[PDB]
Amino acid sequence: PQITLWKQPLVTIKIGGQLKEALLDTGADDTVIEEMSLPGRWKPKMIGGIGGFIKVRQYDQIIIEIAGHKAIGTVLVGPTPVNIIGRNLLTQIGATLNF
Amino acid sequence: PQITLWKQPLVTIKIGGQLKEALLDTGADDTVIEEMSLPGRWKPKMIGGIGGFIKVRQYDQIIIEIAGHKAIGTVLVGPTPVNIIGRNLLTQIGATLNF
Ligand SMILES: COc1ccc(S(=O)(=O)N(CC(C)C)C[C@@H](O)[C@H](Cc2ccccc2)NC(=O)O[C@H]2CO[C@H]3O[C@@H]4OCC[C@@H]4[C@H]32)cc1
Repeated sequence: PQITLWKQPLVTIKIGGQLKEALLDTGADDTVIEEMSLPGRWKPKMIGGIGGFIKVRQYDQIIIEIAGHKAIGTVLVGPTPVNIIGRNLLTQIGATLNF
Repeated sequence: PQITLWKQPLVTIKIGGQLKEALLDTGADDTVIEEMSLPGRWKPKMIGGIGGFIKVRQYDQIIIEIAGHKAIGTVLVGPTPVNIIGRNLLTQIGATLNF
């Protein structure tokens, strides 16, 4: 699709058997989801933005379906105020910014 | 142009006659720029990101060029980790997300 930016570009995602709403975020290197369980090993990470850093769990090789399009990559899980789909998965669904 | 997301979507902006680098950020409602001097009066705003909140100065109707495209609108100035062009100005330059 073509998504305009008059309002937040929120989409439905499927991750870990769950549906969630998430923001398509070109300013995010990484994908960050609110607390949930994921399979496999993880390792700790600090990620930071406006207001500082938060501690997250890094899970690799997670399959996500984003607005209908499947992708695999790393997902960070922790106390983010907004589920954000970052560039590591935006690339995989072929998303671009056009103007 | 068409901007892919394999690398950060950094562009050159011009504000106050000066060139700066900034991130095109569809996950940002507002444009936030590192400390600089802007003309006129400002109003207070608190903005909230991943790691909590920062206080910024809101300047309205500021002339800014983004990747060669002219915009005039609200710029927030404060202790942001990077210069962010948010949706208030992405919509002025006609940006969309496409996949
Ligand atoms: C109302 O107006 C606003 C309100 C909030 C924000 S924001 O900067 O907090 N943010 C909102 C979003 C979290 C809901 C915009 C994001 O695009 C920021 C934009 C951002 C970029 C860099 C640093 C600070 C902020 N990105 C971000 O937090 O990315 C995280 C995840 O991946 C990592 O990549 C980034 O680069 C490495 C660190 C960050 C990490 C901007 C304008």
